[PDB]
Amino acid sequence: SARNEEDESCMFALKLLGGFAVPFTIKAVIELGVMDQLLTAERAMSAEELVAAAVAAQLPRPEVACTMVDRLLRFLASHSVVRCTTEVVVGTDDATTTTCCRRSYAASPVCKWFARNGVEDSVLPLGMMILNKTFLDSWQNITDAVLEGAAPFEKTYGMPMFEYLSTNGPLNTVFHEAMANHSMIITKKLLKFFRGFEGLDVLVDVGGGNGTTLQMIRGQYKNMRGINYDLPHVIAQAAPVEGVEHVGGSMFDNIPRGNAVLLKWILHDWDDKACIKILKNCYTALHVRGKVIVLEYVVPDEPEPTLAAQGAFELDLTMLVTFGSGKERTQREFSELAMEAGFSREFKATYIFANVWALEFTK
Amino acid sequence: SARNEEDESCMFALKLLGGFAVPFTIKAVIELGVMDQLLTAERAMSAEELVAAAVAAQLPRPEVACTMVDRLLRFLASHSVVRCTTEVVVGTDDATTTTCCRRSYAASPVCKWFARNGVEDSVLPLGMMILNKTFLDSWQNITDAVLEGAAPFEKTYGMPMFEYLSTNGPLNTVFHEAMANHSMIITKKLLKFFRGFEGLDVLVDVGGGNGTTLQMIRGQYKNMRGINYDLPHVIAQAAPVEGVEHVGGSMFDNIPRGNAVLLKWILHDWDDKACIKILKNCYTALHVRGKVIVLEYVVPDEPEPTLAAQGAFELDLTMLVTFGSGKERTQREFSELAMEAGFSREFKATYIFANVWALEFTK
Ligand SMILES: NC(=O)c1ccc[n+]([C@@H]2O[C@H](COP(=O)([O-])OP(=O)(O)OC[C@H]3O[C@@H](n4cnc5c(N)ncnc54)[C@H](O)[C@@H]3O)[C@@H](O)[C@H]2O)c1
Ligand SMILES: NC(=O)c1ccc[n+]([C@@H]2O[C@H](COP(=O)([O-])OP(=O)(O)OC[C@H]3O[C@@H](n4cnc5c(N)ncnc54)[C@H](O)[C@@H]3O)[C@@H](O)[C@H]2O)c1
Ligand SMILES: Oc1ccc(/C=C/c2cc(O)cc(O)c2)cc1
Ligand SMILES: Oc1ccc(/C=C/c2cc(O)cc(O)c2)cc1
Ligand SMILES: [Cl-]
Ligand SMILES: [Cl-]
Ligand SMILES: [Cl-]
Repeated sequence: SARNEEDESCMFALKLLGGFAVPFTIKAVIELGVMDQLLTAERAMSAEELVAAAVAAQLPRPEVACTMVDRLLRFLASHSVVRCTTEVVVGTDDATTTTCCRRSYAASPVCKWFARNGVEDSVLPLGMMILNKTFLDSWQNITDAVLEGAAPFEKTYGMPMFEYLSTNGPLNTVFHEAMANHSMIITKKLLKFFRGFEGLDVLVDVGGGNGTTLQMIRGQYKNMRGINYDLPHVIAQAAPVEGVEHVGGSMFDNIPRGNAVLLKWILHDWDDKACIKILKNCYTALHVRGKVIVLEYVVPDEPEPTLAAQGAFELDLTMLVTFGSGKERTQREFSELAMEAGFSREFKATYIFANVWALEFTK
Repeated sequence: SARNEEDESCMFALKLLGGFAVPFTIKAVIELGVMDQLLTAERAMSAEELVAAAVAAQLPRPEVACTMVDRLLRFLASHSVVRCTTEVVVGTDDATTTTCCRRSYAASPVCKWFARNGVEDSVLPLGMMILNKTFLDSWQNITDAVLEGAAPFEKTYGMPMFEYLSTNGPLNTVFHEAMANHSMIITKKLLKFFRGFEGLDVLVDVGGGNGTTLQMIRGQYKNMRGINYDLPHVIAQAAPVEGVEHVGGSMFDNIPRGNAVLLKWILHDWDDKACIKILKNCYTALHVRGKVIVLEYVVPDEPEPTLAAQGAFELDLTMLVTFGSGKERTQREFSELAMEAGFSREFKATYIFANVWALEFTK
């Protein structure tokens, strides 16, 4: 009992230190093409069967590849990421790590989110960014960054992340593909569950990229016109989109005038002082009865041990790593920034999807 | 609800991809000195108090340091690693990330396992190895290593781990300190929970280092003599230990004669053929009724979703990453190695601590 408490404590400590193993194993199973074979399978498949289906090339050590994949999948099975069944081996099977016993694996429902197909909703492009080595290396440098009051990313690479992307075309692509993926999913869910675009004549999308988000919204709200507001080098590359003015500039200088401003994953990149500048520009830009629509996660008031709360605090540490002073906020924190920027004590919150809320502040 | 099912599924997918954040956060809290302040505190302490207690040097941006630490500990609290209490701030406090509310933190029981200073009951040296950048970087190269049937470490660094350690003095130290730490903990638990040293006249300790393990065992069993059998260059550096003879040699060539041979975390580094060679050298070194004592994890016959099983399969993946063909084994697998090496069909297993079993095979 006391023996067992000591034992359980030590095992929990080791579990806490080893949490990187699941993500890194999933990454390999995806990259090998094995996850996609699980996703299109009609039945449970052995590691040998999955390797044969995923990998076109002749392998130099095919049995060793098979036994390594078996071990990767066994581990994922113990975490319920895949389903496993075990059958007795008749004869010799060198493609299982256990001579006696052959495992076959099937996808769990969660695995659809790892689809490379793209056809239904997947978060694989976002996951490619989450586990990108460039970004992961920053997490090893938190200590020194904290002692300097700096972003771990900047301590690691010597410049802010957004500048770094200008210097690294491949990472720039990873980052933009991740953002576009998350944006597509959230915009679809917004159109299903959120009613705050009703009645709007003009929506200003800050960071609107090539105008795809506005295009999708305008598709549900045919009367609405859009202002796609983004940096000049972005706006330069945007093709014409029906009903949308592409406008270049900086949101710290000015925001175009409209009936609502959309801020999707913008404010969490910035400290309070910077957020108040943005929101003051929103305030001055809006017409009366106008709204800022903020699409962000919302951290709870206290550190609750729920899946949703842990997710929000994990994004907070991602913002800490990436930006230092970027951060996730509580509902109260968002309201306080809004009030500092001049908005009224009128607050709407609508839950959208995957920890994202739509928060609305009104002039 | 199909909506809520889809939402939970997606959040779960993201949780699975992000599991590295907790280990990296724990590493930073340890490195900063904050964890050791939690361990010695008399009461809950704010991030500001903890940074003041942990960091003697003046910081360039001390308020930013404190808010970052607050965010690291808030995340850990959401994972039950520390306890958190929240009190209303009177005045203005800019060393909490939430200006309304100041959190204070206290160690949970698990935190004692992260203690510095080589203290009683810590796995910190082992943890240093677990989260070492050189060793972690191999986990990014699993896909390509599988395709070649190679160890990820060897794919990453261009040679096996044991060879590479010879060329990297800091990493060699990290490795040996980790092994020594785990050995110390397990040896103390053995002396508490394991019977099998009783009646032994001579115990051979393969990989016995400087003879510390045999020294501890002799502490309890005064009439037992020890042979410390390690690589010649390790033996060269071992100071005399009463009742222990230091002997240099390859365990692949032979093993010194004794009443028992101890193999701790040896077999799991090696494939079946290499294990059978070691155990056959053990068999020749023993007389009838001599024993091999194997200290290893034991993986279950099916991938059970337990804390214990997940820990054993995680070590299996560590072996895959480090050695490729090193692996964790089932009880059946260990029995089948012993019988191949000539041992009798006579098998004892005693659970020790932190997933380690003592398995005994008899000649
Ligand atoms: N970061 C801080 O510590 C902090 C604190 C207070 C205020 N600020 C304000 O933020 C500035 C930092 O930015 P900068 O000087 O490089 O200016 P900038 O206008 O070039 O903006 C830099 C970043 O802002 C974002 N951005 C700007 N306009 C945007 C738009 N229309 N759509 C989408 N994203 C847009 C982009 O991500 C870009 O990389 C400070 O100089 C100050 O004005 C910063
Ligand atoms: N896979 C195998 O069967 C295998 C592997 C390596 C060496 N060997 C044989 O061993 C002989 C010597 O070759 P080598 O010098 O390259 O091997 P070695 O003696 O260096 O042994 C290889 C590894 O075994 C471990 N080791 C060896 N003896 C040990 C001991 N007493 N205590 C703890 N760890 C120990 C070390 O990690 C070492 O790096 C050769 O005959 C070789 O073929 C066989
Ligand atoms: O939780 C844990 C995580 C990792 C480890 C590693 C152990 C280990 C043991 C060896 O003999 C060699 C090695 O290179 C690594 C143990 C426990
Ligand atoms: O589960 C998740 C893990 C990581 C992320 C990262 C989001 C993100 C958002 C930004 O606006 C900028 C950025 O650099 C990163 C989101 C979800
Ligand atoms: Cl092969
Ligand atoms: Cl520009
Ligand atoms: Cl400061």
